[PDB]
Amino acid sequence: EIVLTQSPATLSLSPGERATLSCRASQSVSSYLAWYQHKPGQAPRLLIYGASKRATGIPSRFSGSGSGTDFSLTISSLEPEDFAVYYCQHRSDWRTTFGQGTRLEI
Amino acid sequence: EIVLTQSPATLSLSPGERATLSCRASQSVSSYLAWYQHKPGQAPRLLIYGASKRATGIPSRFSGSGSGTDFSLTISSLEPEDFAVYYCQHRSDWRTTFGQGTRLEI
Amino acid sequence: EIVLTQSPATLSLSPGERATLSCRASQSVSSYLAWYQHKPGQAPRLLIYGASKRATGIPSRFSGSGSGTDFSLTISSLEPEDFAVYYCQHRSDWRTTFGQGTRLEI
Amino acid sequence: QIVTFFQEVPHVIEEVMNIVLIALSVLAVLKGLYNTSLYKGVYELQTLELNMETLNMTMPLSCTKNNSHHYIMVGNETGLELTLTNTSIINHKFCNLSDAHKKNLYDHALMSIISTFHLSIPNFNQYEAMSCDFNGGKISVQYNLSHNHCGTVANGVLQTFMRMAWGGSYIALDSGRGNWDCIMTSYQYLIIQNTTWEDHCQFSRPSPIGYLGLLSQRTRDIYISRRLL
Amino acid sequence: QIVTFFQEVPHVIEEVMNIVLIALSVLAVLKGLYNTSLYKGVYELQTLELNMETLNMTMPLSCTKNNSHHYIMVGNETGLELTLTNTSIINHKFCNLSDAHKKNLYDHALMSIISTFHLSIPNFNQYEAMSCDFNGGKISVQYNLSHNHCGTVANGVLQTFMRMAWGGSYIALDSGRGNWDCIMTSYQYLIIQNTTWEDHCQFSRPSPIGYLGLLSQRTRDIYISRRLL
Amino acid sequence: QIVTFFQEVPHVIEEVMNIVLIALSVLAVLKGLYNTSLYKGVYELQTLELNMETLNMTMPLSCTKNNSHHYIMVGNETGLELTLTNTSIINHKFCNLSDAHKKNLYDHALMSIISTFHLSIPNFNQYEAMSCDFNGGKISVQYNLSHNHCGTVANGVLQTFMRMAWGGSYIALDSGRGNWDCIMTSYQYLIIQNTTWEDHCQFSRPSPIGYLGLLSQRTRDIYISRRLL
Amino acid sequence: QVQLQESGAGLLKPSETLSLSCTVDGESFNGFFWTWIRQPPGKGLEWIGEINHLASTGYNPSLKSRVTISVDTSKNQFSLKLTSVTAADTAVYYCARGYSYGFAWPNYHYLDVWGKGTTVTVS
Amino acid sequence: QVQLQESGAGLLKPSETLSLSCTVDGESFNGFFWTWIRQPPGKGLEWIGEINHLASTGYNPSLKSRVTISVDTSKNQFSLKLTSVTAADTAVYYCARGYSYGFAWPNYHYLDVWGKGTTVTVS
Amino acid sequence: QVQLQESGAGLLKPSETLSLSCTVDGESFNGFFWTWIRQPPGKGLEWIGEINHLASTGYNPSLKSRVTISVDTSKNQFSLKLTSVTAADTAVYYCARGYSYGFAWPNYHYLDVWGKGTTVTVS
Amino acid sequence: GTFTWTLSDSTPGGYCLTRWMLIEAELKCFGNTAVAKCNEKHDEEFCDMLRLFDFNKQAIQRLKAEAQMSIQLINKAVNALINDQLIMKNHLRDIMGIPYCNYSKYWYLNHTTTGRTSLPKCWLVSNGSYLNETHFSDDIEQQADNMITEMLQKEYMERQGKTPLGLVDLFVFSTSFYLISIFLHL
Amino acid sequence: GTFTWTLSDSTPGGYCLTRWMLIEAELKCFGNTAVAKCNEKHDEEFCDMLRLFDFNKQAIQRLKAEAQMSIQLINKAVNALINDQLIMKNHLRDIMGIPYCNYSKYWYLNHTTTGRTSLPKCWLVSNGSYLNETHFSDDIEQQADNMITEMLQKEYMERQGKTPLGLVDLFVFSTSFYLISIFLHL
Amino acid sequence: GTFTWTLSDSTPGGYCLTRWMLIEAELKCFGNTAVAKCNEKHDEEFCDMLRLFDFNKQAIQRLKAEAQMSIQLINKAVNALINDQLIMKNHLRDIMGIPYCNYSKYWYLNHTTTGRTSLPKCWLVSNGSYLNETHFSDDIEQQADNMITEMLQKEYMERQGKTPLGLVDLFVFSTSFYLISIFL
Ligand SMILES: *[C@@H]1O[C@H](CO)[C@@H](O[C@@H]2O[C@H](CO)[C@@H](O[C@@H]3O[C@H](CO[C@H]4O[C@H](CO)[C@@H](O)[C@H](O)[C@@H]4O)[C@@H](O)[C@H](O[C@H]4O[C@H](CO)[C@@H](O)[C@H](O)[C@@H]4O[C@@H]4O[C@H](CO)[C@@H](O)[C@H](O)[C@H]4NC(C)=O)[C@@H]3O)[C@H](O)[C@H]2NC(C)=O)[C@H](O)[C@H]1NC(C)=O
Ligand SMILES: *[C@@H]1O[C@H](CO)[C@@H](O[C@@H]2O[C@H](CO)[C@@H](O)[C@H](O)[C@H]2NC(C)=O)[C@H](O)[C@H]1NC(C)=O
Ligand SMILES: *[C@@H]1O[C@H](CO)[C@@H](O)[C@H](O)[C@H]1NC(C)=O
Repeated sequence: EIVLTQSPATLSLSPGERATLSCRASQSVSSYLAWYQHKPGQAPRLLIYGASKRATGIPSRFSGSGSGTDFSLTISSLEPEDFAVYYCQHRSDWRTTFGQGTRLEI
Repeated sequence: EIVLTQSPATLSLSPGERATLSCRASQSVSSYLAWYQHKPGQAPRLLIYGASKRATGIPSRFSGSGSGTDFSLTISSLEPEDFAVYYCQHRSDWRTTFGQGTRLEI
Repeated sequence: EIVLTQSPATLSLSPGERATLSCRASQSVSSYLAWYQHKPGQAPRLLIYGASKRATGIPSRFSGSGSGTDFSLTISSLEPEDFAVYYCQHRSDWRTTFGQGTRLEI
Repeated sequence: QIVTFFQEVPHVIEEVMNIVLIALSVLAVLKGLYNTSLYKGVYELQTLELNMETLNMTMPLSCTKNNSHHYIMVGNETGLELTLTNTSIINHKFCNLSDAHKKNLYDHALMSIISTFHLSIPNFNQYEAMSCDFNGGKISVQYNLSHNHCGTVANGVLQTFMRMAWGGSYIALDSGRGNWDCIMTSYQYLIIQNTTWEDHCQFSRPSPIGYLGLLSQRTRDIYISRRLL
Repeated sequence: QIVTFFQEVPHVIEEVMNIVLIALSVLAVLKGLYNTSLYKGVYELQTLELNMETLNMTMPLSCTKNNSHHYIMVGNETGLELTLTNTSIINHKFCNLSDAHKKNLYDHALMSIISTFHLSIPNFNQYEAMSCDFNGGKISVQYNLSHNHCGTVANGVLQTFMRMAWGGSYIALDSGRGNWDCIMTSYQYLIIQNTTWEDHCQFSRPSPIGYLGLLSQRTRDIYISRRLL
Repeated sequence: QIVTFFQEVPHVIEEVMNIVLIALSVLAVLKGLYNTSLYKGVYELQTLELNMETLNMTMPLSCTKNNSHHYIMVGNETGLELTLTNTSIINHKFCNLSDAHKKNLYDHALMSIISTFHLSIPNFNQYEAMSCDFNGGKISVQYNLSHNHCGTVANGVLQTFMRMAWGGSYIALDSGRGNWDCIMTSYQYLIIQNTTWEDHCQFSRPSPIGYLGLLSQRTRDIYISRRLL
Repeated sequence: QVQLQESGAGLLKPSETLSLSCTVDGESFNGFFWTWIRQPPGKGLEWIGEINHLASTGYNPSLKSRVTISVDTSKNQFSLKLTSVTAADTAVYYCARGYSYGFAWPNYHYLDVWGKGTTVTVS
Repeated sequence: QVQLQESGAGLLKPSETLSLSCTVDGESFNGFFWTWIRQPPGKGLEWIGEINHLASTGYNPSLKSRVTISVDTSKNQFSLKLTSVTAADTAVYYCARGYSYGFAWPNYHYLDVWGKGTTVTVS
Repeated sequence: QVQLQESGAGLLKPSETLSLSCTVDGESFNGFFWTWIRQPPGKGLEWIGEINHLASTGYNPSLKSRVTISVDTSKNQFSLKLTSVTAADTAVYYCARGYSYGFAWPNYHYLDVWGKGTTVTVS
Repeated sequence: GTFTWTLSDSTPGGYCLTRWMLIEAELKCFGNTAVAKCNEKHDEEFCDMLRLFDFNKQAIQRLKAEAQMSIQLINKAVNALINDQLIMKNHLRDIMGIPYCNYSKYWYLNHTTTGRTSLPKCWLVSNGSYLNETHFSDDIEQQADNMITEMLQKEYMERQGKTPLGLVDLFVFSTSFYLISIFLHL
Repeated sequence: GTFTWTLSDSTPGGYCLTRWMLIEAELKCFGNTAVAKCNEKHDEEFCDMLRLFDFNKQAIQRLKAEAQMSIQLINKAVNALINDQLIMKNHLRDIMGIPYCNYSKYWYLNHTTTGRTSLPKCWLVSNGSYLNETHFSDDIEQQADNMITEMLQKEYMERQGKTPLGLVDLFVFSTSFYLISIFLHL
Repeated sequence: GTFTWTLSDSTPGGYCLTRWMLIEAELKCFGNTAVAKCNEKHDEEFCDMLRLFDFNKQAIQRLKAEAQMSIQLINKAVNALINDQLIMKNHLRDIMGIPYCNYSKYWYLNHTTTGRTSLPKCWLVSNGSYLNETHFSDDIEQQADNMITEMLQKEYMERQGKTPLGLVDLFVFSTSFYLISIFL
């Protein structure tokens, strides 16, 4: 049973800066992680999968990397419409787990 | 289930006259029909089997014919000891059925 | 079931004499008999097995013979330490039986 | 070799090389002295026919009496009658093989033949199509052939039957020309029962061939019905 | 003969006795008058490749699309897709073969192939490793390969898979070089599902060979699970 | 070829044609000049004996210690001891094969050999006659041979035993000369238990022959116990 | 020469069990369908059922819940057991020997040898 | 274009049965893990469970004893059923399409198409 | 040197459960029949039963319904349990090692190593 | 595997079908040449039948025969006796409408003078009857030609096994030398 | 058992692979010499494939073919068509890292002038590619040698079937007698 | 099917039994002509044993051998290696009281001068003992005869591959024409 700890619990960054988010798994992952953006009022939006690939409609400023137990999400130059709660998500066979969530605020 | 209807219900004919008795199946028969003579007070007596074959001791006066759904029993020149009830009889696998029977009277 | 009857029931003999004890089996034996010597206060001691073989440490005066239904144990020149109870013993598959025992006294 | 050459002259005369050699030998000798069906003339076409009945003591012998009745005889005393028929004689769904084995009253060779037949059927998958009675050591096995014809119990049973009584079985068969190798008959049942020995082989000679060929078919085309066989 | 000898002079001049014979013949005649790949200079190396696809109507054809996807096609309409994958699609422990047979909805050829595969697995002894779904006549079989490597379910399944898709099977196989003939991969599941026909054979040509070879492996290495099979 | 003929002279004088040829050659040359066991004298009968032991790493090797004790070794570490004996060691009627498979503790090679032996028995139809214990991964199999002799479980078990321990198997066997191929012994049980390797082959050399030959016997003579195998 | 000797009490009260038997004297017991027929007054012949020497049976569905037929091959007899008799079971009851030929077209079947019959009244 | 249409009453009383359904419009129904997620007020996303077109399921163990997920492939829908709801089950419930790639390394899984989300208050 | 150390209480009330144990010190535990014998006062030797290392057993039929024999192979011991003891069960009880030779005629069997013997009385 | 059964001793090396083995009641013996073909050919029905009959004879002779068949014996010996794929060949020819061998009847050519014969060949059937001789007279002629050619070639092989090639070389070279010498004389 | 299927008629007595049976577009016919080897060899993959293709052709022609495959037919005919132990030989070579045949591709020698060919031999693979020619040129050269020798030998065998050894002996004796006589004259 | 295993390279084209393969503890090499019989014979016990030993050798060489046998390997290769019906032939001979091969022992003829040998044949057993030589002496004689004849025939065969028939015909015709001329 693989769990995900997201760090830090909160980030304070001005618009146009660089944002880094970390997800640590309790063990070597069965599957590279996915990152979702979640703004109040609407569904979570898939951003990154396979820890590095960019989902459709995701601007190129979103990127990811990582392996083993350490995975990271990066926003190169962040716009006011990128301030939301970000979740890393893992799946082993028939078991899906989420991270606790990192919140990006101005 | 294959059922049998005998025509006519009653048949009035003079001695020495030709008699034709019909049996109509409800489907194409699983086996060619048999014809029995039954006189009050005694067991039925096998007359014809396979629609055309005479049983043991049956005089050549009795004959049969038929196929598919239509079958007939013929008595060429009937004798006074022929006036009785006549039944057609069919068998499918483990199911035996009779006709209502035709009464042949003077 | 194969049963064993010993003979005589009691045997009276003087030291230095020839002692012969017999065991009759109800039917032909599944295996050759064993003979044990039992003295009050201590466990029975195996004397003979295979009807003719001596257990370890058994002196040469003890011998045996027999086959089929008839077996015999012999003491050639018996000592005062040979006066005890004696049992023949048989085993068929998963079934062990003892003779009633022959008492041997001065 | 010389005598053999002398007695085989007509077949070799046609060759120009042989004529040349003969002429050369004759010239050398002279110069030295100076100083109902017939084939190729000599071969009669003859025939033999084998008496398979002589094998009866060591192997089963199948033969056909008529379209509906066929037999596999074991020795001079017993056998199995195989009848294609519209008249069924078992009207239940049991085949109590386990109890039959436990009671151990049947002929062991006949049970062997039954086993070989059933295991040789390709793609048998309707257990309700097979009914049996083994009470008292008897063998009575009834295959329901009632209904593409290729993927049916009737086809698989009939293919096995065609092999088991190969020779004489075709007259019951090939009536409905199916796709590929598939067979169809108008019969509703195939019944196998033990019988006593009798000379039944009016239509085809007794023969071990079908059975011997069917030995290698056992289990080739069965389906799995559980994970651990 | 002699003309053929003239036609093959380069290959026979090298022999000393051939030269001696030629010289003797010439002397006797005179005295009678007085009284891109080339081999041996003539043999071109040529090649042919068989189109096994033409066999599709009478035997199954196996081919490999990529490391994970392999196929066995039956005719021009149907087949089975075999995928080595970490993503299982069945999360229960049932394999209801008996009910599938009773319903008789599946494709008979495909059931035959599944049976041949499962019966060819050596020493299969973990029935919980095999799960299935046959509802509606579909075929879905999932073997769980999770873990010496030689005495495991994964080894036996992989051996059978390699033979069944022989040619192109290796590219996912032999990654963990085992002792003796034993196979090991990084995949946790082998999944076999029925599918429609499509030209999938990007990595290896279609071939009947693997299936035909596996036919004789059936039941060769099964365990007994009960006293009366 | 001349020197070879000069070497093989002694076996060609007896033919008159060779004498004529030699005389003609000599005349032609003269006229041209004028112008411990031994066979056929040279062939010694020599022998060799194969050391089958060297095959230990890739195939089982069977050998007989004495009348009662026989062995099939698998590698240099483990094997099975087969004892013909009047002393039974199991006195229940269980053979818990499914649980042993589920626990997966036995040696897989030894289970394979047990399976091959049991599936090779002809016409086995008394499950009560076979008892087993597989607790802790051990193998203990006891065939009860107690009782016509041809149709008995004892006969089928002994036929299989004779093949599997072929060579040295006869000393325990054919004591009661049976009809056809049937065997009868004086023993009431055949017991198969796993054992550690030891040089046991006092009566006959180790050999793989029996095992390899018995592989093709598997399932050839099993009875059907249910309609859907 | 074949006879079908029939036996059993025909006098019964309602809801009792009719129990008739028929013994075959002549020719084989195997290869025939031993058949029970009945004729209730004012009606025609009605097939009750039939059985083989293998004790395979067939029954009229209008009586299947109440009819049992059995065989005793040792004494070459076959038996009819009908339960919960009401006035509808007043009839003459016949045991007959049926033969079915299904080996070639046209298939046929008949009832060639009949018993005398038993009068079964319930009241 | 793929959309996920959610339906079901979000207002319930304690110990009742939450019953939600989601209908898929677009692309295939097979090959995806149809997933139920929820977000409780103030907390993060929580995986409830998932199901295939073969009715194979996986459940969050903490909810396992109360949750049933089912499918109807004929009309391409999947349903969630949570029994004996207490105040802890107040949340927004999302139906999502999941895709797992396990054919080569690195393996991945995602939820690309999400339903609108149903507000579910139990009090 | 093989020793059989017997243990267990011999003073019992009627209907109690006699429970004896015997521990084996020396040589192998497998291949022997570990046997319980008893001798009632003024009587001969009586085989109670025996057990193998495979825990296969044989029992005296006059005791079969009320007797049990067990083994613990990890500590090389074997035990006898006789339930609902009555006055007829007073005796000296011995544990013994039995060996059977069944590999060649003549077969034999014997009890070569015996335990000391425990007096058991009930009243 | 492959059949291994060796025919019992009988035509010093041949084999004899006795009176009981044939439907007509007389003895028929085939010589060593034809029977040697049975040792190595795989698609000759008559050879499989000879092995079957020989196995029956030897089993009856050497074992204690009982009225009850031990089906085990033939079940385990069959593949040593015959090629079951030859049975399969004839089954496949049957279902495809091609004339096939049903193993009853065989034909052979018998030299009217020397009594030497070819290996019997199955007389094929079609539509429930034996083929007319005119349908396979081509195969019959092929067998006659084969008999002649194989006889001549056996004669050659026997000479090659007795007269060394070197002796022929010497004879030819000595004759050539003598011819050169007589030319020198002339 | 042993394969038994006989090739259909086609190179009079040879066999032709038609254009559909091959990957490139051309008919390829092989003479009776190569094809006769298929009747008796046990380890030639190409012969097994010829039998497979011919069985496919004959089944489609002689049976009413349908889109649904009858797996039963091939399942019962395969051992009459091919040697499954040849498939096993290639499997065992593969797992041992020895170059092996996957049955797609074959090579043969074709005489430039006369168009006679060797029996095609499987072109081996290893590590996922066909061998380079130079890795098996030795086999090729041996094949080349074989052709010539066999061709020469065949001529002799044909002669042996036509000219009796008695006639050769008579010619040799007559020539020797004439030589002795002309010596007597000298 | 039929055995397919081809012997590994060793007597250039022959095969050698190493010291470990034999009880005699000496190397024994067999020539190409005897060994090539193994390619196409079906009833030679020694050839089956050669293929078994060679398969063992190659399996140990090319696979990572371990102490635990993989019974799967031999179970699936055996029919590629041997004729199980040859085993059956000896089993049937044994139960019929006929001397049979138990595969331990073989005999062969060895030319005292040239060292060439026949293919080893099984030394049969009966009633628990190997047959005396005098029992099967005829077979030995036959084998000796065969070797001679086979050797002679071999020469012819190889000559037939190197001298075309047409050159023989041309030489014969030239000699005949010359004789006709010298008669004149
Ligand atoms: C095919 O059929 C043939 C013919 O029937 C059959 O041949 C028999 O093969 C067996 C098995 O090898 C032969 O038995 C061997 O006999 C040897 C000689 O024994 C005699 O001589 C000794 C003195 O030298 C006497 O003591 C004895 O009483 C006999 O008179 C003997 O060498 C063999 O025994 C040794 O080897 C085996 C195998 O390794 C081993 O298990 C034994 O223990 C023993 O080894 C040595 O033992 C001693 C004493 O314990 C020990 O101190 C020493 O360290 C051991 N080791 C060594 C290296 O010395 C064996 O019994 C038999 O004679 C053959 N019969 C005939 C008629 O020729 C084939 O076996 C059959 N093939 C098949 C596959 O079945
Ligand atoms: C038969 O096999 C069993 C298990 O396969 C063996 O018991 C194991 O032996 C090993 C080797 O010493 C021990 O490490 C294990 O603890 C044993 N397991 C048990 C007892 O459950 C047993 O020794 C073998 N028997 C013989 C006679 O060799
Ligand atoms: C698999 O088989 C079933 C049953 O016939 C069929 O309906 C289904 O569409 C098949 N699936 C595929 C993907 O071909």
